[PDB]
Amino acid sequence: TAYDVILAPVLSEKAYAGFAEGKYTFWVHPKATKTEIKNAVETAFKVKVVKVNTLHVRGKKKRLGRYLGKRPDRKKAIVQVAPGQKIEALEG
Amino acid sequence: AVKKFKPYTPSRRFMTVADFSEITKTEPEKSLVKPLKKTGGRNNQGRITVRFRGGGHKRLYRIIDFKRWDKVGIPAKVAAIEYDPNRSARIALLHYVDGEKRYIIAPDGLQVGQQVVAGPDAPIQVGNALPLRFIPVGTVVHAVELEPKKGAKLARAAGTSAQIQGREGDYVILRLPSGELRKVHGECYATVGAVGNADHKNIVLGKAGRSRWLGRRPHVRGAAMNPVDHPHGGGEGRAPRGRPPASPWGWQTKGLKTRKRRKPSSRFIIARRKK
Amino acid sequence: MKRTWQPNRRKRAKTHGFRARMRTPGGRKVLKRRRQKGRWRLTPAVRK
RNA sequence: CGAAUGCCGGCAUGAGUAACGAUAAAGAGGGUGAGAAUCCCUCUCGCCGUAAGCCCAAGGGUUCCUACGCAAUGGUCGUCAGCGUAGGGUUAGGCGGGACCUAAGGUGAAGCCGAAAGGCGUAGCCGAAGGGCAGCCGGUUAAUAUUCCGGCCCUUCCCGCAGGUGCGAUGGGGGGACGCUCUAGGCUAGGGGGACCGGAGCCAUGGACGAGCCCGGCCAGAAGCGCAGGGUGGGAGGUAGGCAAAUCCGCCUCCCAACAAGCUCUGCGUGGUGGGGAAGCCCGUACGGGUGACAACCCCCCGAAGCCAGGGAGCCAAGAAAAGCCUCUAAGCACAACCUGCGGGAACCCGUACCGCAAACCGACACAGGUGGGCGGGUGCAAGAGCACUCAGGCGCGCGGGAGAACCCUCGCCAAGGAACUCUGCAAGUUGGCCCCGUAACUUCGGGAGAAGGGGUGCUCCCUGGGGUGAUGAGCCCCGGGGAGCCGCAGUGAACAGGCUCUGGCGACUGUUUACCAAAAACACAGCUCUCUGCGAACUCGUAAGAGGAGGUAUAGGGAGCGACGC
RNA sequence: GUGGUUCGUGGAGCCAUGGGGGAAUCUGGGCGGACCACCGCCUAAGGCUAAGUACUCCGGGUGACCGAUAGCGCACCAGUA
Ligand SMILES: [Mg+2]
Ligand SMILES: [Mg+2]
Ligand SMILES: [Mg+2]
Ligand SMILES: [Mg+2]
Ligand SMILES: [Mg+2]
Ligand SMILES: [Mg+2]
Ligand SMILES: [Mg+2]
Ligand SMILES: [Mg+2]
Ligand SMILES: [Mg+2]
Ligand SMILES: [Mg+2]
Ligand SMILES: [Mg+2]
Ligand SMILES: [Mg+2]
Ligand SMILES: [Mg+2]
Ligand SMILES: [Mg+2]
Ligand SMILES: [Mg+2]
Ligand SMILES: [Mg+2]
Ligand SMILES: [Mg+2]
Ligand SMILES: [Mg+2]
Ligand SMILES: [Mg+2]
Ligand SMILES: [Mg+2]
Ligand SMILES: [Mg+2]
Ligand SMILES: [Mg+2]
Ligand SMILES: [Mg+2]
Ligand SMILES: [Mg+2]
Ligand SMILES: [Mg+2]
Ligand SMILES: [Mg+2]
Ligand SMILES: [Mg+2]
Ligand SMILES: [Mg+2]
Ligand SMILES: [Mg+2]
Ligand SMILES: [Mg+2]
Ligand SMILES: [Mg+2]
Ligand SMILES: [Mg+2]
Ligand SMILES: [Mg+2]
Ligand SMILES: [Mg+2]
Ligand SMILES: [Mg+2]
Ligand SMILES: [Mg+2]
Ligand SMILES: [Mg+2]
Ligand SMILES: [Mg+2]
Ligand SMILES: [Mg+2]
Ligand SMILES: [Mg+2]
Ligand SMILES: [Mg+2]
Ligand SMILES: [Mg+2]
Ligand SMILES: [Mg+2]
Ligand SMILES: [Mg+2]
Ligand SMILES: [Mg+2]
Ligand SMILES: [Mg+2]
Ligand SMILES: [Mg+2]
Ligand SMILES: [Mg+2]
Ligand SMILES: [Mg+2]
Ligand SMILES: [Mg+2]
Ligand SMILES: [Mg+2]
Ligand SMILES: [Mg+2]
Ligand SMILES: [Mg+2]
Ligand SMILES: [Mg+2]
Ligand SMILES: [Mg+2]
Ligand SMILES: [Mg+2]
Ligand SMILES: [Mg+2]
Ligand SMILES: [Mg+2]
Ligand SMILES: [Mg+2]
Ligand SMILES: [Mg+2]
Ligand SMILES: [Mg+2]
Ligand SMILES: [Mg+2]
Ligand SMILES: [Mg+2]
Ligand SMILES: [Mg+2]
Ligand SMILES: [Mg+2]
Ligand SMILES: [Mg+2]
Ligand SMILES: [Mg+2]
Ligand SMILES: [Mg+2]
Ligand SMILES: [Mg+2]
Ligand SMILES: [Mg+2]
Ligand SMILES: [Mg+2]
Ligand SMILES: [Mg+2]
Ligand SMILES: [Mg+2]
Ligand SMILES: [Mg+2]
Ligand SMILES: [Mg+2]
Ligand SMILES: [Mg+2]
Ligand SMILES: [Mg+2]
Ligand SMILES: [Mg+2]
Ligand SMILES: [Mg+2]
Ligand SMILES: [Mg+2]
Ligand SMILES: [Mg+2]
Ligand SMILES: [Mg+2]
Ligand SMILES: [Mg+2]
Ligand SMILES: [Mg+2]
Ligand SMILES: [Mg+2]
Ligand SMILES: [Mg+2]
Ligand SMILES: [Mg+2]
Ligand SMILES: [Mg+2]
Ligand SMILES: [Mg+2]
Ligand SMILES: [Mg+2]
Ligand SMILES: [Mg+2]
Ligand SMILES: [Mg+2]
Ligand SMILES: [Mg+2]
Ligand SMILES: [Mg+2]
Ligand SMILES: [Mg+2]
Ligand SMILES: [Mg+2]
Ligand SMILES: [Mg+2]
Repeated sequence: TAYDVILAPVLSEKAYAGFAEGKYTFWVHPKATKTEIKNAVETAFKVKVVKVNTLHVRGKKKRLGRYLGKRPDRKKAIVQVAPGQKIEALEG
Repeated sequence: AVKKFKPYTPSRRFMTVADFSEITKTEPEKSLVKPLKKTGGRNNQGRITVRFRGGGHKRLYRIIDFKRWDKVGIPAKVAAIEYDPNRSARIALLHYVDGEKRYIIAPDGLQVGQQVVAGPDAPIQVGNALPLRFIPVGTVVHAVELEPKKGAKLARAAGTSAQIQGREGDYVILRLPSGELRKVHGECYATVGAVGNADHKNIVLGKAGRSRWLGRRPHVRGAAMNPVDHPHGGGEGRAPRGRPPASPWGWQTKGLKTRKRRKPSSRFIIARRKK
Repeated sequence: MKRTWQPNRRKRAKTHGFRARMRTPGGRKVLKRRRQKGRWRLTPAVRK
């Protein structure tokens, strides 16, 4: 369930910009807690998390034909890692 | 006295304001025996039951002592005479040697520094409260109870009082503020003296506001309305009533008696009123 | 001029809201009726 | 089916007609492009600027940014867009809500009532734009920022250590804690000068190298010091009260002290120090960046409606609650516990884009309407948030180009007359600020007073008196007094800016009303009278419980008519 | 005082019952349309009890039922816009 909290990396100009500092941003469970995420990240990518910021991301309303809908709402979590520490998997 | 003004504005040539001398000695009320938000509101559960009420200045409620038999025997010195927005009379804040503080509706002549006390051996004199049957017939008293232990109900408005006309069994006979002769049980507590601030009845409001400040909204006459609204409504161009003067509900309003007939409360009342 | 619709969210919820409709038999009946009718929205769509 | 102002749909007529939504306004040169008066840039021009600028709350819900785009939506056009497709974008212990408090009201253990449904209702609970509560200044993005980064500064928890103490409440007491108007002393925000520091440059068209012109001369900052203020007496004995449990509070008594001090708490100065830092020129379609300096960062003056705040005075209509907080002790427990240091940890949920007096909200519309709070510079006019011009910023109104008819609107002027107009001086004009003279009947002696009626009003030079800040001197502000003289048709030279009087009716007066044809002699109103009500009051609602009346009590309540006042 | 039944005060019984009064245990008590006497019928003031009957959201089978202005409001991504 620790690998159920982190859904995937975000991938985007802005997100990468964080990598310089220990700042990795992820798409996480809409309900996940800052504290829940800290742990999830620690055991998943074996690191020391020291700060966690999160923000909700409302889904973009879309329309394909006369059929109108929305994209699923999401939560974005940007976890800051202990000085000089890298989440290998997200580098490259 | 009463404050007059020079006609520097119309309406100001008429209003007069109370003479706040008896009062004084204190403004802010006693935080302890007054903490009680007064719940304002001119009607019951949503519906207006008493026409034309509302608006009017905010008010804190000073809780007063309408039964002094609690502290029988404990004397108390008169601390101050204050203003009380919720009554015609003023109130006297008193310090019981007990420590306990209480508010009494300030009797006429009761001065700061004096000492008052309640009970059957209370020294018959302005301020003290005793069971009627212990007060010298002929004595003028105020804040009388109507039934033993149910609290003070008669003679409380500014400058009112009752006089003991006679004794008779467990009952004593009083002459109420209305001129009525009532038999009131001898155990009913009453406090010697007249209510005070008897000058209340003479202040002239002076203007339409002021009436508003006291929380009295405009009263519209029946004649000024349409038939749907009141029996006196309608008629082309100013009417003459239409016989006979009645209320918006229908009951005649000139002389028709309203006291419940077979009321047991009779018997005990000997005389009726002033005319 | 000042028109009749003055949107207020708290108001809308407290007045037409699901819980408000439940408090009384008269409102519980509305829900029953909308449902039976197959209405997609049983209660005025509103959020915060 | 031919008819029902029939019903659904389609397409005609009017018609290339009225319209294209405020008369704040346009012109040109470049560029892009298949094509643009309509997109981009540059330069002119006009408008708003108590704004038509900036910020917050509501409401709205991606409208934000960007790349491709132009069928349609845009009242024209379109390469452009609040539009199509797609991708990005909203970061919090300290900002706002929630793991706090109570308000009306709502709900509701007990309890009451009602054919049923259901109506009440004590305690409690819920309830906010009120009380409580620790973050300010900068820098960064295409798009967030007291949230990321930087500096400086804080708050709660938990554990340990050391040192103190009767520690311990959901109970007690204090405190929270409250009005209107007018106000003092200090400050701060904000603004104005500076011959003074810093600064690219500029002497044009006759003159000026000039104290010349132009720009900038700030912000944050713990402890500690300063300056202004706010809050508070200290003792010692008794002790019936705070539904006594208290060393607390409350009362009594006397040993001190008493526009204070002291202790405390805020505000503002300063503070190690961190940051910011114009015009102009160069780079750039765009956004910006260098800059331009190692930038100076100082001095006077004006000054809040803001802060010190729980300040002071006066007044009557007499001005929430509860928690946090301090304190008291009950059970308990005193090898717990609380309290102060110091270390090491912990600190969740939601909001955060964007519009926001508007083309994104409410009005079917990119509607000349409606929308709560804060900032809202300068000069002049007596003052001001008024008026005219302008900073910063934002715009010229999302069809144009011509023509110089009738007529319509909005505006300007007019010979002689001057209300002859007309239901009516309706409309329009006249008068209009300020100062000084001077003002009638009548009057309730306040009024009528801006009554009327006049006179003055610019500028230059000379002299002279008061005050504020400095320092008592100069400056700088602020009100004046007397002289001479100058020029226009005209001196509140523009904008804002009463026409006056006499006499009747009706209401006393201020006020209220038929949201969209009536604002009035109508309603209201202080005041007067009649009448009911003895308090489980009368009356009102309700079947009832219950509630209003009123936690009121005859100088009260209810109802009715009249409507200051005079007779 | 009322309701029920065909019964609307009617000659108004029967069955229920809000009010008042108020028994007896088969030598009892109700009924047969005022009431009385005969002749009869039946056992009140406790409860339970299949089947036959009603309906159609749902599944199926049929139609001198419709055939996209018809047929359900919807043959279609409709209780939607
Ligand atoms: Mg967040
Ligand atoms: Mg209520
Ligand atoms: Mg009236
Ligand atoms: Mg009328
Ligand atoms: Mg009538
Ligand atoms: Mg009524
Ligand atoms: Mg609407
Ligand atoms: Mg509301
Ligand atoms: Mg709707
Ligand atoms: Mg036809
Ligand atoms: Mg025919
Ligand atoms: Mg037809
Ligand atoms: Mg048609
Ligand atoms: Mg045509
Ligand atoms: Mg033509
Ligand atoms: Mg034509
Ligand atoms: Mg034409
Ligand atoms: Mg035309
Ligand atoms: Mg237009
Ligand atoms: Mg136009
Ligand atoms: Mg103009
Ligand atoms: Mg202008
Ligand atoms: Mg203006
Ligand atoms: Mg919002
Ligand atoms: Mg969209
Ligand atoms: Mg955009
Ligand atoms: Mg483009
Ligand atoms: Mg077009
Ligand atoms: Mg778009
Ligand atoms: Mg809560
Ligand atoms: Mg209730
Ligand atoms: Mg309640
Ligand atoms: Mg609560
Ligand atoms: Mg709050
Ligand atoms: Mg608050
Ligand atoms: Mg932005
Ligand atoms: Mg920071
Ligand atoms: Mg203790
Ligand atoms: Mg208290
Ligand atoms: Mg300068
Ligand atoms: Mg210089
Ligand atoms: Mg020259
Ligand atoms: Mg300057
Ligand atoms: Mg400072
Ligand atoms: Mg400083
Ligand atoms: Mg001030
Ligand atoms: Mg509580
Ligand atoms: Mg939680
Ligand atoms: Mg924002
Ligand atoms: Mg507006
Ligand atoms: Mg506003
Ligand atoms: Mg437009
Ligand atoms: Mg508009
Ligand atoms: Mg407004
Ligand atoms: Mg000025
Ligand atoms: Mg002026
Ligand atoms: Mg500009
Ligand atoms: Mg338009
Ligand atoms: Mg003329
Ligand atoms: Mg002439
Ligand atoms: Mg004429
Ligand atoms: Mg004529
Ligand atoms: Mg006129
Ligand atoms: Mg001149
Ligand atoms: Mg000063
Ligand atoms: Mg003027
Ligand atoms: Mg004027
Ligand atoms: Mg005027
Ligand atoms: Mg009038
Ligand atoms: Mg008026
Ligand atoms: Mg009104
Ligand atoms: Mg009207
Ligand atoms: Mg109105
Ligand atoms: Mg009017
Ligand atoms: Mg009108
Ligand atoms: Mg009743
Ligand atoms: Mg009450
Ligand atoms: Mg009248
Ligand atoms: Mg019947
Ligand atoms: Mg019958
Ligand atoms: Mg019965
Ligand atoms: Mg019976
Ligand atoms: Mg029977
Ligand atoms: Mg019978
Ligand atoms: Mg029978
Ligand atoms: Mg029978
Ligand atoms: Mg028979
Ligand atoms: Mg039988
Ligand atoms: Mg049986
Ligand atoms: Mg049986
Ligand atoms: Mg059965
Ligand atoms: Mg059965
Ligand atoms: Mg069947
Ligand atoms: Mg159909
Ligand atoms: Mg067909
Ligand atoms: Mg179907
Ligand atoms: Mg249909």
